[PDB]
Amino acid sequence: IPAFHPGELNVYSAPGDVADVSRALRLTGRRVMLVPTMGALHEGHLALVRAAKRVPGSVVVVSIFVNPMQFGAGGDLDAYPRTPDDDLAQLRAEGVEIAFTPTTAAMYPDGLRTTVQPGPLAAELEGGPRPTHFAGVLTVVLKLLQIVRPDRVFFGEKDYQQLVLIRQLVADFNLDVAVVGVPTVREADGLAMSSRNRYLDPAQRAAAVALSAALTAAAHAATAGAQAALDAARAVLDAAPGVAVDYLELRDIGLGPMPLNGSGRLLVAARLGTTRLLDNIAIEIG
Amino acid sequence: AIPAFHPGELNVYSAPGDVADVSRALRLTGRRVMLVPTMGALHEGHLALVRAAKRVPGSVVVVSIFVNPMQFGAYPRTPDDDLAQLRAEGVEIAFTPTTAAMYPDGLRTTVQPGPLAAELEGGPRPTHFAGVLTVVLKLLQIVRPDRVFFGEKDYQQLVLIRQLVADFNLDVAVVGVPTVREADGLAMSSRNRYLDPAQRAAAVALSAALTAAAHAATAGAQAALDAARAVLDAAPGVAVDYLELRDIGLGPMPLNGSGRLLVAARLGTTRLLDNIAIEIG
Ligand SMILES: Nc1ncnc2c1ncn2[C@@H]1O[C@H](COP(=O)(O)CP(=O)(O)OP(=O)(O)O)[C@@H](O)[C@H]1O
Ligand SMILES: Nc1ncnc2c1ncn2[C@@H]1O[C@H](COP(=O)(O)CP(=O)(O)OP(=O)(O)O)[C@@H](O)[C@H]1O
Ligand SMILES: CC(C)(CO)[C@@H](O)C(=O)[O-]
Ligand SMILES: [Mg+2]
Ligand SMILES: [Mg+2]
Repeated sequence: IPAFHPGELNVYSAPGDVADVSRALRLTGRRVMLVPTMGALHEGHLALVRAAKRVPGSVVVVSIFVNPMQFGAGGDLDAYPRTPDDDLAQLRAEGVEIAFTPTTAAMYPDGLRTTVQPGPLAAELEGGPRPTHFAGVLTVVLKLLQIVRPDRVFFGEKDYQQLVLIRQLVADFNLDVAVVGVPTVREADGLAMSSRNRYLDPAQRAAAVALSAALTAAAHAATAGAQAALDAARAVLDAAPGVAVDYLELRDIGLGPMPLNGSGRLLVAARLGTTRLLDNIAIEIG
Repeated sequence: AIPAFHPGELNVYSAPGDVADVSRALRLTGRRVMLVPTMGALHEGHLALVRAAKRVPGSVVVVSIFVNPMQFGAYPRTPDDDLAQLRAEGVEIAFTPTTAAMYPDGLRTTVQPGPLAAELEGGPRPTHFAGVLTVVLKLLQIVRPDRVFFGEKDYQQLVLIRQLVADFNLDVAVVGVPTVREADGLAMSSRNRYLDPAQRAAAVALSAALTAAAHAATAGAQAALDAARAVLDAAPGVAVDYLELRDIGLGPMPLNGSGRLLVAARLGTTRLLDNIAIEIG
């Protein structure tokens, strides 16, 4: 067991160190909670941390690892925001006891060898133009789950397709962990918090409110049916200056091979300049 | 409530959730869970895996019996007899799930093996090892054993499972068990039942070629290869698919040192495989 200081933030980079500490804690009765992140922490991540912290007898592990495998090109990987010092400052302020910060070499000593092949959902929506993105996400999450062996793992609803794919991973591989989805944290005007929001200039920040406005308009319009909901959302997006919609789709909640029937999810992706923003909302039809 | 478990008896569970709960409960009580994955039709080869698991102090042996559709190209079943053999061996847990219980959502998320899966046995069956690693990963997650046992006869399968464990950071020890052989050296295999007399006599060439190579190896890699090739060339009706010397992880064989020699051949409609440790020099 590496040194562990209860009540303080303990940072471990070696997978073996966090694995040993987690096992030891689990053996003494504490329930290990895992919050996987790629760093650049904001209030949305803190909500995941808080959800984890409130589980009785919990010890929280926040992993910070910008996973190369889920980036389609080195350019995107190099562009990903990195603010390590602020991240750890936020974790200490939150009372987090463990941050797991592995190196790329420790996670991929053999490059891409055995990997996770997601189901068909990975080739749609976000996966359409980025066919290997979700295999990258599921492979790293599977590894993080095996290293930490948490009782529960927390993900934000903002990246809803990712959340669904992780539930598929857990069910399909018989993983003994509970997946907890946490509601999206939003700015005062409705904008979904995201590390990519820092790339919106003042005008784009103003126009970006259209995504959340379109989704909530659609959710209330839905009493009149799917067409009314989608058209309300389209009208709001169309009134927004400089917002180029990638997709706007209403799907069954599992996003799978099932038609929309009562409870659904409305998902949107749009570009403001070079920044691609995502958002989604629960929708009840009729 | 945890399902019933009667020590010293053969406890059979078909529900993944059930064997998962019992295994977890037993691990807590001071037992080390050993997993032996099988597809039924048990013979002495499987029994060697079972005995290997039983030897571990404090062991509780879990033998899974599941004909995995995913590893078949897109099979003998003797349930009662298999369970009798396990009972005779002192095995306490048999896990016998249905295809629907293992694949409730069909093939959705699966394991994609590294490039080794496309070589050797992967040539004729390119989706075979994805099927194997997917079901083995699931069995490891359901049973959570301390050690998992596989026969060295399927060496490439053994190596790919070692890759799976390392690559996904699985906390389990993979144990390779030496190949059980008939008196003349033929690796035991359920498929040997298909060989007619002439084919069964010719089939001794695989093991004879490997052992000849292992001993010829003091003279170098080429000598080992040529010796094995000569033995196979002395047998009629043996269509060699491959004869390769690789390092122990199945990469390229080093200048000298340890390695593995693998062979596969077709005798009529039956494909046979075998392999052996080789020390070069
Ligand atoms: N506004 C928000 N509310 C709740 N959870 C959020 C959130 N934004 C992100 N998350 C969650 O935080 C976890 C880590 O995601 P990250 O990609 O590290 C941050 P990000 O805000 O999504 O940056 P990004 O826009 O560059 O992808 C995910 O489970 C994600 O869904
Ligand atoms: N002769 C042998 N010695 C040791 N282990 C063996 C063995 N033959 C098979 N095994 C092991 O038994 C397990 C189950 O493999 P199976 O394919 O189900 C049996 P099989 O005898 O190889 O049948 P087959 O001829 O239909 O391929 C594997 O771990 C395999 O390597
Ligand atoms: C789940 C995750 C931490 C895997 O790297 C990443 O995809 C993210 O930030 O959501
Ligand atoms: Mg994200
Ligand atoms: Mg076999």
